[PDB]
Amino acid sequence: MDVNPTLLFLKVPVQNAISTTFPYTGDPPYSHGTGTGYTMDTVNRTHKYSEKGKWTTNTETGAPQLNPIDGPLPEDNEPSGYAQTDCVLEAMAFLEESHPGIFENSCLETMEIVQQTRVDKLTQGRQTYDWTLNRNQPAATALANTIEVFRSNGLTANESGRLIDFLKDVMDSMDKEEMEITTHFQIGKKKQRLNKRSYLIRALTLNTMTKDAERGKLKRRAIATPGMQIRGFVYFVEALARSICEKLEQSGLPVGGNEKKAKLANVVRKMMTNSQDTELSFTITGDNTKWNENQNPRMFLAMITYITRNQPEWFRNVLSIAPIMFSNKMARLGKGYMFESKSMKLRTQVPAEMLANIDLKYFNKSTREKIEKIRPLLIDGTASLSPGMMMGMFNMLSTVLGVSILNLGQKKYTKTTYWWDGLQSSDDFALIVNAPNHEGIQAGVDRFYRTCKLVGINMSKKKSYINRTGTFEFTSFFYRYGFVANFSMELPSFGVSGINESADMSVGVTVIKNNMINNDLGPATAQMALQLFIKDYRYTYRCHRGDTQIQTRRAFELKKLWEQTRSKAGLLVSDGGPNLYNIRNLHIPEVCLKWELMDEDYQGRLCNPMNPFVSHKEIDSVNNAVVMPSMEYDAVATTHSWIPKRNRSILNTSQRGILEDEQMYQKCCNLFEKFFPSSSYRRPVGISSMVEAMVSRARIDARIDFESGRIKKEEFAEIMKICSTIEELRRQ
Amino acid sequence: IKCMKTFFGWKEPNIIKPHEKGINPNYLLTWKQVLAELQDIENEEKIPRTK
RNA sequence: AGUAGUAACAAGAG
RNA sequence: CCUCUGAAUAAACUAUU
RNA sequence: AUCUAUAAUAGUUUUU
Ligand SMILES: [Mg+2]
Repeated sequence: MDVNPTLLFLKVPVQNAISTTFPYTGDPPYSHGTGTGYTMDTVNRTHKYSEKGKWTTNTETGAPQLNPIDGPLPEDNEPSGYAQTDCVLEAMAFLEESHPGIFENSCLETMEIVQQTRVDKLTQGRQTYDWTLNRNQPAATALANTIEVFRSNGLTANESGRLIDFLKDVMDSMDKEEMEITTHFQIGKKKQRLNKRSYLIRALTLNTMTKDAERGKLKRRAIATPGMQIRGFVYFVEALARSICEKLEQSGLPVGGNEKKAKLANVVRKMMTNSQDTELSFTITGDNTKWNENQNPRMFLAMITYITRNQPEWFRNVLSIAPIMFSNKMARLGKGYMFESKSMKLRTQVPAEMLANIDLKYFNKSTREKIEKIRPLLIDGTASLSPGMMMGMFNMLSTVLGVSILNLGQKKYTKTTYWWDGLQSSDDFALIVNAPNHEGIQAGVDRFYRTCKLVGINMSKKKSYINRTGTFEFTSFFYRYGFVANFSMELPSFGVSGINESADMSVGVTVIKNNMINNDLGPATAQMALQLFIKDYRYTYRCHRGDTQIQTRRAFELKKLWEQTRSKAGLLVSDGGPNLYNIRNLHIPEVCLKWELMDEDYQGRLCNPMNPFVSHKEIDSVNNAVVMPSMEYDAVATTHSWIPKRNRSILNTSQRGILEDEQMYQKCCNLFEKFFPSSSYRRPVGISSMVEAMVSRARIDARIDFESGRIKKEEFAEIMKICSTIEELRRQ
Repeated sequence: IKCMKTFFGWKEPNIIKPHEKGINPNYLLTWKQVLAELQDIENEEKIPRTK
């Protein structure tokens, strides 16, 4: 009897067992080598989707640019980027008509946000392409380097601390005839001068790479990272788009999780109720093919221009800068390639800056064709990519465009017996079409398809399907008369996080509890998950029970602690103790759970503030009250809240000196916390220099203490003298 | 070592199904080396954690 | 040889 | 021979703090 | 009855 698991679907509906279709217990696919091939393929495909457009040369950068806007209307079903400007404007106008005042209120809120936002908002994120180093750096590091260069080039509006002043600095730097930066080598400092066009090309460049660990894809794909100059404008544009999306029912963003599921269910049921009882209703689960390679920045500029009508000119300019910068963008090719010689048995790395004029005998047929097609677009080591949105950017503005097309489906606009509505989320969509008969359904689907074609949106025919209303799929949520649970999606979260012992224990128990609450994880399976997690935890941290004979380097200490302890149940699992968790007490921290079972000596040693595994404060001498470290998933800090080592790769590079710098920064920051205690709790805001603020605080504190009698006049005189000395040092 | 001792019937190893793209004598020598070093560690009056 | 799969590892650097 | 080192995309959401 | 406060960390979703 051959075992066929799939046959289980002959009795269990596919949705009710959808979790079986996710093979998320194996490792996900990874990319091994370079991403240059994928970047070249993306650029060539983006230009192919717009080949019938207008070719021009940019007078500021010299890069060829392709303009498909107002291009020929398609005669077939292949993807195309020939959006019609009048149609996009009409879609925006009708969206405004259906929801009066949406754009006005959105613009008011966005004006407040723009006027209030601080520059430190840019420090958020993981990486950022640093134009001063032609590679990726941490966002804070990139911002610091850019501010330093601007200050060296006489661009200091950012001192105001407002993001918009930083954008003014960027705009003013665009007009500089030259820029000067510093470079490191084998760890000296040298000066480099960039002419206007070189700096302009660097400012419009987005780095590219390959994405790793993505589920459900056979082939790899490319992703992009924006530069420092464009982040602020994109942030403001996305704030406006978020404000707009918050006011639309069809929008699937920016809501998520249970709230998103509730909103989608409410919207779908309202659509069902509005449907007449004597007309067919169908639902289309749809995908859009190459959404980001067919959307054009110029159409986003048009949409922003229409949205910001009757608004102050400065607001319109600051919003319009982003599409302007994105339609003149460049793409970094990547690492390059590697060549191998079998006879000589050697390997070498060929950088991507040489692809412009490298002989094509080394490459195979596919790569040779890629390079030949892309060579005309290569400038200064990058590729000219005018059309298309690169990767995962302007998601909410794309959502607005999709929702406008959905809004075009009302009977007041179709002017016939069929109509449609549905749900939009970036590029994914579900479409409910109502019509008296099947021919009406066909006509409505065709009209929706063609209207999407007009605005440069292509419905994926091979990934989209249609059935009767009642079941569909949207953004990986499977609706079968209501959304169904999918446990396999969250399954990778089970295990050991890798923060430390306390945090990992908390994360494991909390994950089990949350999956019980949300993903329909049963009681018995919850208990078995707890057992498996404790097993994995003990094996990872070498903290098996003290009454066992598992051979590990940590077993001797645990055995001694177990033998010297009277109350065993009070010991943590990290100390070789037993497991006291069950269903009823998954919501309680481990240390608090067994606090009333710990020996006094063990409890005091565990929660001893003077433990070198957690740092110490400096108020008075040392805050010897509680173990204090960023305490995520760690309610109570103990000796098990230690911190692991750091990666030491940079020690073999020229950037290792940067370590010193950051250390020194910390030093200074530490001192600032001795004058302003609230800085750690809440972020300080000011324009004065750190030294000036500290000296002023010292003077005012001395005066207040002397007036209130907390200090004697000798200390006051000494503090004033030292303040004067610091003032003298400030000038010298 | 204890599990290896419980089996009696060892013969002289010989290649039954060769690896087409490999060098089978190297595999045979690898097996012989494993046996020899197992005996060696068994003869040093102490079994270490790693060999 | 092998892993692996549209490009890499099968140590790199000083 | 010897020294060092084992590799941080965007948006939104979820959980904890 | 309403209910988008910030910042850190990890996880999930978003293919010609
Ligand atoms: Mg879809």
